[PDB]
Amino acid sequence: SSIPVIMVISNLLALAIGRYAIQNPSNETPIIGLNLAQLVATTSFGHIIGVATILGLSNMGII
Amino acid sequence: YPLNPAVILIAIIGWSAAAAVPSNIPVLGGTGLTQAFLASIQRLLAQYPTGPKLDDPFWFYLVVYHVGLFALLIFGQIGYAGY
Amino acid sequence: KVKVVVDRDVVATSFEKWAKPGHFSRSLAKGPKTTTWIWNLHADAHDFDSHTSSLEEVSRKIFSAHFGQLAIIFIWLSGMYFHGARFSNYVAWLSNPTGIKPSAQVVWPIVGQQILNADVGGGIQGIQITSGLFQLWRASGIVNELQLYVTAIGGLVMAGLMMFAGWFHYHKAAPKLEWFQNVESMLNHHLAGLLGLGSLSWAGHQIHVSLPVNKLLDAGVAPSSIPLPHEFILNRNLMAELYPSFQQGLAPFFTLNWKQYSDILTFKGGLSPVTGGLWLTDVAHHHLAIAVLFIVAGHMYRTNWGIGHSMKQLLEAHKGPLTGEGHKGLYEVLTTSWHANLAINLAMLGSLSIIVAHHMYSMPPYPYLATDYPTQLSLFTHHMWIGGFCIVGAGAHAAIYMVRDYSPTVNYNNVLDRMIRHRDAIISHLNWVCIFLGTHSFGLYIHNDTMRALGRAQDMFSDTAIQLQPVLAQWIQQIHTLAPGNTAVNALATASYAFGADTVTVGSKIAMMPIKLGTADFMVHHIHAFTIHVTVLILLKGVLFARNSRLIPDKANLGFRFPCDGPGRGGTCQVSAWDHVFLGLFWMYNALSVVIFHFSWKMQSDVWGTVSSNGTVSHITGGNFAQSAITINGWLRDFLWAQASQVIQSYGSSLSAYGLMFLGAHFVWAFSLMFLFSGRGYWQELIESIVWAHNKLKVAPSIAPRALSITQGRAVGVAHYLLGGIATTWAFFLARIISVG
Amino acid sequence: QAPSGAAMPSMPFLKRPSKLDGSLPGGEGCFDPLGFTEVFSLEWMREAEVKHCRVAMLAVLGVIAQEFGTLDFYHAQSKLQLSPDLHNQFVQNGALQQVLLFVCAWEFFVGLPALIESLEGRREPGYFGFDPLKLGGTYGSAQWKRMAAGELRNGRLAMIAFGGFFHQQLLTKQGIIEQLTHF
Amino acid sequence: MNLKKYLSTAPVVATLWLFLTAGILIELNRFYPDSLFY
Amino acid sequence: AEFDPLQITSYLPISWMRESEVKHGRIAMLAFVGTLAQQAYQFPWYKGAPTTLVGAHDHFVTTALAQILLFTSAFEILAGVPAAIQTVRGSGRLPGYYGFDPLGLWGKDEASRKRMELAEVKNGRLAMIAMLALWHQEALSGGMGVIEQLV
Ligand code: CLA
Ligand code: CLA
Ligand code: CLA
Ligand code: CLA
Ligand SMILES: CC1=C(C/C=C(\C)CCC[C@H](C)CCC[C@H](C)CCCC(C)C)C(=O)c2ccccc2C1=O
Ligand code: SF4
Repeated sequence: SSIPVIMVISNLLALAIGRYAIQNPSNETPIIGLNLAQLVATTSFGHIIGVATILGLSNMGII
Repeated sequence: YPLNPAVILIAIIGWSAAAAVPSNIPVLGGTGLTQAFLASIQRLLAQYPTGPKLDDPFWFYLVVYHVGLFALLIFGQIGYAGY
Repeated sequence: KVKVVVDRDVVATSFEKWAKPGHFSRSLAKGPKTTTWIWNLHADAHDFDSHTSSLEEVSRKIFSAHFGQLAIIFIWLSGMYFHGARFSNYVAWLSNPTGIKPSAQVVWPIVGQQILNADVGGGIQGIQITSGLFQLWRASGIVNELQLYVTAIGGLVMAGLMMFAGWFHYHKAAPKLEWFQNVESMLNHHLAGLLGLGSLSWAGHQIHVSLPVNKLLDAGVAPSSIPLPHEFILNRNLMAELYPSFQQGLAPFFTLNWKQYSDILTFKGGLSPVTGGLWLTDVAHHHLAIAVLFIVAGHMYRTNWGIGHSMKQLLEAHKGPLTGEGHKGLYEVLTTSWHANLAINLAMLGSLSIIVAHHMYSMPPYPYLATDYPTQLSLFTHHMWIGGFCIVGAGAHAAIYMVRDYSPTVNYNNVLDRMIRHRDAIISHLNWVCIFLGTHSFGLYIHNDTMRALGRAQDMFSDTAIQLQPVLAQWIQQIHTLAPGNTAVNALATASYAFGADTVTVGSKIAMMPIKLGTADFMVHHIHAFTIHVTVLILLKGVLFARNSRLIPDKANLGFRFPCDGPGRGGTCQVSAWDHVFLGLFWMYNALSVVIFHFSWKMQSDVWGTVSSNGTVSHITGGNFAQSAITINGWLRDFLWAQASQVIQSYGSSLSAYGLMFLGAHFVWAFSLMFLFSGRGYWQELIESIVWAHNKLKVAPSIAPRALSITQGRAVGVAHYLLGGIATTWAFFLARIISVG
Repeated sequence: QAPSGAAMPSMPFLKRPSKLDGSLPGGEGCFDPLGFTEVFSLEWMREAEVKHCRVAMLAVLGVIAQEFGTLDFYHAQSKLQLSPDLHNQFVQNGALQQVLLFVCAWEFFVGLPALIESLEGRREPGYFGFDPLKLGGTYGSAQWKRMAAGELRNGRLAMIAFGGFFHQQLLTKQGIIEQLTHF
Repeated sequence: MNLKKYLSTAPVVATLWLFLTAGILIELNRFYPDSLFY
Repeated sequence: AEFDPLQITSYLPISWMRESEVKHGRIAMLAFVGTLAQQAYQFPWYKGAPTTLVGAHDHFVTTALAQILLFTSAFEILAGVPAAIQTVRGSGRLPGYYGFDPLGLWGKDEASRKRMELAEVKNGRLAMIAMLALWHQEALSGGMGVIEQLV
């Protein structure tokens, strides 16, 4: 149950980080305001952060 | 180079507080790095003439502290000088 | 921005130019009037940036030549697999790894050379091999000759494909300069695609083939009775018996329940007590962890989608107040000069070969490698030599960059310019450090020889007199011994038994054990520090003074490779960057000779040997390193004299080829001195008298005989010196270790 | 819809190979999807195809003929013609050693000169002008092209057929005629 | 004709001639081994 | 493109995408009537087969699907790859065109052809959606058939 929640947050944070982090964001996408290339880039970062955090808390017996 | 010796004041408190976090257990204690390092000098200056052996973990608490302190104070110089 | 752009049908496939020796050079195309032309043809054949001024045409030759190199490597590998399949005791060796000597070369019966077909076991007679191919193939899960044959055929098909691709990318579809200058793309692909997917796909082989085959081999199952690799993939129950995690399948990977793969992916450290090799579950996990790192790393650089770093922006950003314009220009340098890139790449690949040598002996990665002492000694020594040659090459290409490709405009107040502007400070300090290191390292041996000769053992630098304990190395050994469960909490055992903890034996033979460092080890380490600092002095001096000195203010105009600027200014022999490389080779030879001698003796004295039923370690040379390796006389007597016994007594045995090659290599070494000590002026004058005799008998050639160029004399000299010197050690080492190991 | 210019007859979606114009006897399809003819000599490839055709055709008929009946003095223990067992026997007999000699003789003294002539462009690939009975007619006629097209179509079929022969015999351990009769 | 010119180049003819020479000497020692005198 | 909110056409070329969509659709369309066929009728050769999207796949993986893979891969290597590469490089071929029309069902003029071209895609898309739904439904009904799904 905790795995999907952390992963969505990590993807949503990476998406929010991405709006400021990425050099020249799109702002031609209905709600997220990133192009597909940038969406894949941020979600990729959100996955790496998500997997690493999840494995961090699993190793510490928190989840 | 602005210098400002207050870089050394931040370098001590900045590293020491970060290094004073409680660790797991072995060859450290669980207290931290500083709490182990400041405990290691306390029981070594108690026997001021007779210095430490290679077996003693003081040498590890020394290197990992200083290699952390020198890192935090060098990156302290660049930050203050080059805003 | 990142695009494929090629020129089509750019060079016709014709034998025309094959029949025109030296077509590639305006100077050589006219053909020979003297024998100098014949040497020049060969010396210049691959100097592509001398043939043409077009960076595009140079780049295209390089890319195509690279395919030629891979084609040859594939023929060589194919050969090794085919010799394994057809002429080896590999299959028999799998059933008795400790008893049978690996052999994959059989000589024909002619002029009595069949004596070299040694009694190696496994129902063949042949040369004992030291390449470690059997240990590699066993780690890969190869159990039969069909698997080796198919790999050999596969190799020939890859060789063919490399040849086609080399031909194709030169003659049919040659990429444009802008293709090659895609360094960001190249690095993303090489990091994520070559290293990342290489390691991922290899980890795949290990988990699916190596792991199950080696687990059954290590349990003692007959290699013929082991299921073929595909049966582990097809039947999951077969795999689930060996590694229960395979019951849960790939569900634990996608759900991040990765601890479920604790059976197949481990952090055991240490070695198999069965094979004396690294646990393959450690290696599979290593390769998975590395693969991820590399695939992630290869997303760093901007290509076609905005995201990623500009290497230009990164370099130009790394600017501080002490280093002027910092790394400004270096992006232009490295995108416009092949030599600049070859300089870096040889330095790192060479340095890597040396790291590989150290890591592979101490953390023996292959099963039954550790206790195959011939293979351990051979692999360490080989990878040391390849590393040494590459590092000297880095010097050569760094200096070629400085002469041919360097511009002051590109390198204006950047780290390269600023280095040139204090070359006197750099070289004076390094010179000093070389004299400090040489006196205080080699001086300790001479002090010791003198004190021992004068009957003053209590005045020596030794473990029993004036001790020089390598306390920092000793302290680091302790930390690495205390690591497992402490600073490496999930590691069950040390990275290496070299640092401390247990003695690992396979049969009676020592695989690895703690390598204790004392006064002898402190002393030889300062010799290594010394020989490396001097080699750096020679090669770095070559680079920083490649273009000019106070002696030769226009040296760049004379070029990379030229003999001198004449006997004036007191004499200017060997001022060229090329001549620094020439001198660098001897010192590299000196440096690495002492490294492999240090290795051979230390391992024989203090590591390798037998452990009895009682459990007492008997080393090959019974711990003589500590008291003998602190004098030159001890090296001469207890190492060279004592250990040469095997190679010089080899006549009339299967090791007689080593005896012959030992003498042959001494001959070639000595022959080299004729070239190094003499000058072509003598030789050209001698040839004049010989030419007279031919003229007298109307048998003088139209291609006028010339003495070798001054530079070729040096090139021939150092090539025979290195061939002779290295091959001598090779024969010494192999005869010694195949006999006593 | 199709591609813009000339399309490959055999594969109407793929563009026609530059060298294959449909004029060759058994190459109306211009069948080269992987584009071998784009990089390799057509005269070489044609020589190879026609050589394989003629070797395969003799070999397919050889298997069938040897299955039906073998000579007495050739004590053939194996009834499987494309088995290692039979091949090995007639290497040791010296039968395949003898035909190797005259095949090697042909290839070195005839086949290699013939190939070099074709690469120079002074010989049509496969032409040895061998027609004693004149079942082709005059060299270059519509009758010759029909037989030339027939040779390849018969040869290509035998080439593939020999694959079926070898592989089926390797699984079943039965004769090609024995397999047809018994399931 | 250009391939034949290449095969007539010093190193190719030297390689082939010394191969042939080595073959003759090797084959003579295979069939007449240990010839210390005529 | 009409409906492309992510703007995938901006990154991969429409010719390549429209090859993929039409390829997917044709596979999905045979797969949908294939699933209804196998769940209804069984061949005499197999007899004792699961007749479930997951079970039938797992059953026929070593034999039937291995042969399908071999001859499906063959087509993709020889026809599918050069077709897909020639379209993007600019041959002028419509994506999906393999010249397969033994009958005259495409139509005449352009209007009737583009309607039949649109028909293929929209029949492909509905079969594409269908095949995703059938896997979800079979998974979360304890391995229930597509006809057995209707109580
Ligand atoms: C198959 C036939 C073929 C033919 C007819 C040609 C023809 C040509 N090539 Mg091409 N080429 C080919 C294949 C071919 N190439 C292949 C397979 C490659 C990939 C390696 C190339 C890559 C290539 C490059 C990079 C270049 C050419 C060039 C040329 C031209 C000059 C070649 C020359 O003088 O070489 C004669 C040289 C040799 C016969 C030596 C070849 C050495 C081989 C590769 C390695 C030998 C192995 C090993 C080191 C041997 C050690 C033995 C031991 C005794 C020490 C000529 C038009 C050059 C040019 O300038 O064109 C304008 C040029 O720069 N070719
Ligand atoms: C995934 C992408 C990829 C991979 C795997 C490689 C791999 C390689 N490149 Mg690089 N390259 C790439 C992308 C890639 N490149 C791109 C995009 C560019 C332009 C920016 C370049 C530009 C470039 C140049 C200019 C040069 C290279 C060279 C090399 C070789 C370096 C020597 C070596 O390590 O041999 C390792 C050898 C092997 C692993 C065996 C051969 C592997 C072959 C080529 C196939 C590998 C990929 C293939 C998809 C595998 C299929 C797997 C199969 C199970 C289906 C190596 C084969 C050098 C070279 O030697 O060229 C000939 C070289 O000079 N590359
Ligand atoms: C045994 C052979 C030998 C020896 C002793 C030397 C010595 C030296 N070489 Mg040379 N070299 C050699 C072979 C040798 N080389 C060969 C064969 C080549 C051709 C490839 C070269 C080419 C070469 C190059 C290109 C360079 C060197 C350099 C050096 C110097 C290195 C720095 C140093 O350690 O100085 C200290 C001296 C020693 C280590 C020698 C003995 C020291 C003794 C044991 C201690 C002092 C004794 C005391 C003062 C004696 C008093 C007695 C008296 C009162 C009677 C050193 C002087 C480099 C250099 O100059 O570095 C700065 C340098 O760049 N050499
Ligand atoms: C065995 C050797 C062989 C060779 C050298 C050729 C050569 C040729 N063929 Mg022929 N062909 C062959 C067998 C061969 N063919 C067979 C068995 C058939 C029946 C299917 C055909 C049917 C055919 C047609 C209809 C046509 C040709 C044509 C040609 C010519 C142009 C195409 C080309 O370059 O092919 C080069 C071929 C090769 C180099 C051999 C294939 C090599 C691959 C790598 C083998 C393995 C591929 C793969 C694993 C196969 C299975 C995959 C999957 C389907 C299971 C060329 C002279 C064209 C022509 O112009 O005729 C005059 C033409 O229209 N071929
Ligand atoms: C010995 C020596 C020579 C003399 C060596 C020469 C000229 C090289 C000898 C050439 C060898 C023998 C090869 C020539 C062989 C021919 C190609 C013929 C081959 C015949 C068959 C084997 C095919 C120098 O010219 C020289 C120059 C500068 C510094 C030192 C020296 C030096 O030490
Ligand atoms: S001795 Fe030789 S290298 Fe030295 S100056 Fe004279 S010619 Fe030049």
